[PDB]
Amino acid sequence: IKTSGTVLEVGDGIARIFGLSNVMSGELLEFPHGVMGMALNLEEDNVGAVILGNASLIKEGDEVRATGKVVSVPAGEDLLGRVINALGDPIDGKGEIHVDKYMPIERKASGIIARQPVSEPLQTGIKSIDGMVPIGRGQRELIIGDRQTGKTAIAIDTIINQKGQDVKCIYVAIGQKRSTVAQIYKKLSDLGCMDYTIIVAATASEAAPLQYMAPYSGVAIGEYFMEKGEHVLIIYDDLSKHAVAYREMSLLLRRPPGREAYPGDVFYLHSRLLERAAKLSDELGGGSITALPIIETQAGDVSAYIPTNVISITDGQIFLESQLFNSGFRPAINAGISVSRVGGAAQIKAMKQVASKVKLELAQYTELLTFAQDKATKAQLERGHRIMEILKQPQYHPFAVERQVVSFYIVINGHLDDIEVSKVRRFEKELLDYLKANTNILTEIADKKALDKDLEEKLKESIANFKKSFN
Amino acid sequence: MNKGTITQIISAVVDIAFKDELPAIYNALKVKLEDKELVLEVEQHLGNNVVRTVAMDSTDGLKRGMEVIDTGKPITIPVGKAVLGRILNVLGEPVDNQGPLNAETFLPIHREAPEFDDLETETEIFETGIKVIDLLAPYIKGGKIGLFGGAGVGKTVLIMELINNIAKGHGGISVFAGVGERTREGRDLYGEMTESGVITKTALVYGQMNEPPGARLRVALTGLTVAENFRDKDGQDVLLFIDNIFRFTQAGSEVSALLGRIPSAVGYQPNLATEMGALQERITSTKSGSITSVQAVYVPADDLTDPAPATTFSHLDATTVLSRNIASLGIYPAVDPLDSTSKALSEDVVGKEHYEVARKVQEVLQRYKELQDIIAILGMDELSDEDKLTVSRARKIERFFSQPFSVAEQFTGMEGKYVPVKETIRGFREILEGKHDDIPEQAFLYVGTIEEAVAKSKDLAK
Amino acid sequence: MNKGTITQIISAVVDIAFKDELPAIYNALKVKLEDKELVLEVEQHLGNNVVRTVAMDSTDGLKRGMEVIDTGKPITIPVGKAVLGRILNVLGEPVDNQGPLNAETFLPIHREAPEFDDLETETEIFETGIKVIDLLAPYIKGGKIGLFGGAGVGKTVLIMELINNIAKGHGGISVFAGVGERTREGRDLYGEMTESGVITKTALVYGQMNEPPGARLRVALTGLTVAENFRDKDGQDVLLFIDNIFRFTQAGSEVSALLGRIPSAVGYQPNLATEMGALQERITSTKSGSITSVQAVYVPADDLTDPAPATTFSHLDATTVLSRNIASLGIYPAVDPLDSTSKALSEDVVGKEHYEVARKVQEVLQRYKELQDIIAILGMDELSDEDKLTVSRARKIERFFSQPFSVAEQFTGMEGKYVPVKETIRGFREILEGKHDDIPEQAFLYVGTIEEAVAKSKDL
Ligand SMILES: Nc1ncnc2c1ncn2[C@@H]1O[C@H](COP(=O)(O)OP(=O)(O)OP(=O)(O)O)[C@@H](O)[C@H]1O
Ligand SMILES: Nc1ncnc2c1ncn2[C@@H]1O[C@H](COP(=O)(O)OP(=O)(O)O)[C@@H](O)[C@H]1O
Ligand SMILES: Nc1ncnc2c1ncn2[C@@H]1O[C@H](COP(=O)(O)OP(=O)(O)O)[C@@H](O)[C@H]1O
Ligand SMILES: [Mg+2]
Ligand SMILES: [Mg+2]
Ligand SMILES: [Mg+2]
Repeated sequence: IKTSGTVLEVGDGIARIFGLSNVMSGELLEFPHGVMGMALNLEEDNVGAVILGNASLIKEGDEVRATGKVVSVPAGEDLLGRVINALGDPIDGKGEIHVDKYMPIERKASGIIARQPVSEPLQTGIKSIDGMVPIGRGQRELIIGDRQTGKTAIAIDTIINQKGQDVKCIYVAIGQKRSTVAQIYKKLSDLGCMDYTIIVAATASEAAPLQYMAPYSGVAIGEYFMEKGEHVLIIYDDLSKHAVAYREMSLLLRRPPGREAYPGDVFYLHSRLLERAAKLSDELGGGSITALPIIETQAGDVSAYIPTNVISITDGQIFLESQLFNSGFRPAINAGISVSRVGGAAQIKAMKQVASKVKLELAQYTELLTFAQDKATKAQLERGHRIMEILKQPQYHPFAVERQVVSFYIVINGHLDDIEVSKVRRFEKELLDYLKANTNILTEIADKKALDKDLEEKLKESIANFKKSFN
Repeated sequence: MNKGTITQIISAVVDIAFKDELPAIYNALKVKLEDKELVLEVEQHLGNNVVRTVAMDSTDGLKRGMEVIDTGKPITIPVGKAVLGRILNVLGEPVDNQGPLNAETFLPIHREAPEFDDLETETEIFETGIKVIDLLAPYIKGGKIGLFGGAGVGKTVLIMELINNIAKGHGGISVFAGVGERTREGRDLYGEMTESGVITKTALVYGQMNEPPGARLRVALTGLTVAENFRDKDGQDVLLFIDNIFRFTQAGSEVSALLGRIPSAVGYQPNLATEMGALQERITSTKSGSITSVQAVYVPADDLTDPAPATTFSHLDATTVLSRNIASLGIYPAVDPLDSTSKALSEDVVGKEHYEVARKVQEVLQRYKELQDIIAILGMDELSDEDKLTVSRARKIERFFSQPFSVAEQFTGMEGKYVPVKETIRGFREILEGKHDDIPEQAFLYVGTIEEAVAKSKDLAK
Repeated sequence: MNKGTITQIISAVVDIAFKDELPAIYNALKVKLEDKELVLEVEQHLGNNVVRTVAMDSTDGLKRGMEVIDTGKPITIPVGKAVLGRILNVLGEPVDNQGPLNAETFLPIHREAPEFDDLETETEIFETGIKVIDLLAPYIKGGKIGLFGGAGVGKTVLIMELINNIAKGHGGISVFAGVGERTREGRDLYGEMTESGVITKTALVYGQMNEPPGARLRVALTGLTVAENFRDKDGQDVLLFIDNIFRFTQAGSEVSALLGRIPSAVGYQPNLATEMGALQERITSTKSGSITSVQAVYVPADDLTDPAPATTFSHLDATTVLSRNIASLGIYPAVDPLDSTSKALSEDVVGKEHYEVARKVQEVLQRYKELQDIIAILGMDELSDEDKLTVSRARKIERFFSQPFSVAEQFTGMEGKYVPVKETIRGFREILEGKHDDIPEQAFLYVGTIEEAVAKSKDL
């Protein structure tokens, strides 16, 4: 036997195969009934290979052919606006995709010289993020929080505010419910943000190897655009489930357990995936691929094995606490723990000019709030409440970068301190209407991407006269 | 055809060796045990033409080298209208007597879940009658509902109320699936079903505590297989009730050890996620029909971080968490108003007033929970006047969520009061705005409407 | 031609069998791959002329029954003049596309640790420019420095500053070792290095997150072996920066399981102390020359009881523990003054004016921590007049510790400020003497010298 063999043992979605003399590691295997596999454990005599999908069909004796190919995903511009599985086959149920190139699933991340420093913002359109925890193109930013804290809410809200900004989007649903994936598909296509977006789906019903591959397949499709020299925004929802799939594979393949029963290389699993996200140098196009991984904590337990793993890999993180979410602060972001390791490098100059101290002020305000249960502090605490009311914003309503700058200006420079706290949310709404209609200086801010002496004095006056009547 | 011999037995697992042809996975084998025959289910192909099989009944009596025959197909069950108003076994057999079934069609247990695009997107709620649920975590038609609760916090009681509110006075078909819970409840229900007259339209399947692991595992499916048939063949909207789905995932761990799998966290099976997905994704509303599933989830040692309850959360459109702290405080239904959430709670679906009020009470209750640490060691007198009013309102709102249940009428000795969604939002609004600050907090327990709350306050004065 | 052949492959762990003569442990094996060679390092002798190895790159492609060749010695690397200003990998090959490396001499990365006789009692300090450190935990010339912290606490940024302060200003060569951290940060350093002109006087070895286990394991030894050469052969002053020395241990644990090792406490390799001890003892100053090792240490989930940091602590002379509690307040560098230690904080070394204020500071802060329970629940209102002042003074010194960093102008949005040991001591001494009880505590946040802090109060 050469590039073939027979199954001497099968069960639980793995198969020990005899023969396959010159089968390479991570090779795509072909079984009867048109089901696929993947050789991983190349032992002395047998070959431990995991089966993708219909494992129940296989039984002892079945002949197995070796393709002599690494598992690869079909990548093209044709995919945009369509739903895909792990392998690349379309599960949208509306036609078929045709691609120019075939890209591999597993592949090393770029080198040191290959990259260049990130220095161009990926605008989420969320004031509390883009202001004090900004994200740049090529960055990796974790969205970590408990169940039902608004993790996916931030993920999609980001996608929503990439219409016209000319950035491809990839939502990788890992170990999710098909019912939930459908809800996503609709809301995106309803808002008309689907035609520059892809969805990779490896739902709970699908086998572990397909869940395992899902994010690696997702990023490979991203690399296609990156290499060509285009900006991408991949999203992994979520790596905490991705890990459990890899746990399933390993413990069945008889790769021994570690902490929380997870195998040895569950760091390396997410390390090589997230590292793959980067910004390349101008020599290789300058094409980016920003990654937003998601993690699901258990009762706020970040000491857990995977949550801690991912935090140490990424270029910062965003923390969501139900203590805020229930308190009526959406999106429920904790500024204290949330950090961005790129900083103001991935911000427009106008944004840096307003939202620099805002993080520190809020962190200090958080402390002094516990004490209030001096008159200089009584002023600081008043600004504290007001800042937060602005950082609070609804879902499916992402702000443009110009609208954010003015929102931070009014509170920071102290044009919001002589009105009621309840009405500050309404104040900024009416101001953005008044400034868009009358002054037409938002279009200037967007073009200039800075605060001139003119613009600041225009605001100074146009805000002053707006306070002629309070509603 | 395809007859084999038993090589070795190990409690609930049996290894069989076939000479010629080997049966596919999930195939039904049969052995001629003393008097009655036993049904086994093949799982793994070991080698040397041997297969490892999990038994559907007690293996006590099985000798080494006994004869066993392959059916060829998986375990197939009587499916359709014949089953209605009759309690079924794991194998699909009638255990109610009353003659054999009038089975026309048959259908296998193990069948793949509905693929993407066969699914349908529907986001319409329906009032349950229960105040805490209808406001905060409203259930969705054609959705998967989850009832999380520790040992004896009123999760079975809650189901029995929901079937009483929904399935009682509605034309749709129903399905119930007893999985590893009390056999007492089986007789209690079957009696209450017949005497009420709901029995006719609904169908029952049972595999309770007494049943071995293999049984408790597969019963979850057979009932679902029956529920699937009605959304597919007839194309009719059906309701599925399960108690308790945990006992299915539990059974897995008992078997997994014997199948020789390396245990994961807390000695569970390593394929916990997929084994559950291969079931939970099958319970879904398609285009052809629509299934509204309401399944109860046991939380072992009140530990929701436990991987069995932990993973189930990601299969649900609405979830109602039951806390022991609430039950112990003397409030039923013991629904945590902060931990319980539903996907439907959005301005899109429930409107403005519903959403605005729901988020407000959450904000108030959250603040009460925040200050609950300080009050415990010091007292109510210390916290500021601003907080004082929010705490007093919270305690009333918390106690107002309690209401008497029709099922627990014999228990509580009170007429269980169904409250419509529109009258609940009216109440929590009036309490929030502070128009019922004059009423004591002991006039909100087991009331229902706000009109009845003030009536209880006047009843005191007399 | 001491040829062998692969028997079985399991991820990074590859088993190989040799016909006649078997290769010794730790030596490098090469295998022919499509348009490239892969490097494996033998670790164990299984039996029947079979040996278990660990690949230095991904094993996706290896087939059973391929031609493997034995070099008959460990991973020998370039070292000397040539490596300066060049980015090297685990195998010492250049990864900067700046032409090939033509090196003067070639060492193996597996070397013996220097014996008891070879060491020397230096114990003389140098100032950093950072107030918190050089006061409460001063660093030692040719000593062993370590920076403990979790993730997002600010230990990478701290190394970057130490390089900016020390390695840029002072002469002599240096060596940075990127051991299994972010590749982004690699390019970010390389960018700052070339613009600053330090690149010429430094050699960079890398083996980042994206690299497999074997790489992240033995990369530390490559960067170490470069530094070993410079202290002995050349005889020049060396600065060895490593980030992160946890990832060395981590790489060990990944593979450990597949090498047939039973897992020890909290799922580490059972030979955690000796594996680390073998590498750490090798990083030292000697009679023939001295190296100043500044190696950052990750703290899994801020847990100092975790083995990886617990066994590391022993090896370091000066330890700068970073607390997330302090980072949460938003005062970088978030150094814990109670947990930070140095063997150089003694009357002998820094005199008694230094030593006494350093402790008196720690004494005040320890009292504040005790009283922090009371003010939380009962409040400041219910607190003695004697203690009230030792709270406010403690809060001011806590906030004065924070200073703006040159590298962290991108974060803080302020020009970074160096502060010498003299100016630091006087500043804190003046707060203890109760002089600046007039100046609010907000006026100490991210300020260089006390002179500036007193000014800032009225400035705003
Ligand atoms: N900025 C916001 N404003 C208002 N509501 C929000 C906001 N963000 C999230 N929500 C609401 O919070 C709920 C939970 O959001 P989401 O499902 O994104 O969180 P999640 O943690 O990803 O959920 P799951 O844990 O089920 O995956 C949703 O019903 C959504 O409507
Ligand atoms: N809605 C309710 N009203 C009053 N009492 C209840 C209610 N639900 C539960 N109880 C009390 O708690 C017990 C537990 O009910 P049960 O549904 O068996 O809990 P579980 O199914 O979680 O074990 C009941 O016997 C009853 O005494
Ligand atoms: N000197 C400093 N000044 C201000 N902020 C800092 C400083 N050092 C670190 N930080 C903060 O911490 C983050 C960087 O921490 P990092 O060096 O990555 O720590 P670690 O190596 O433990 O992950 C930045 O985003 C920044 O906000
Ligand atoms: Mg989500
Ligand atoms: Mg029960
Ligand atoms: Mg770091």
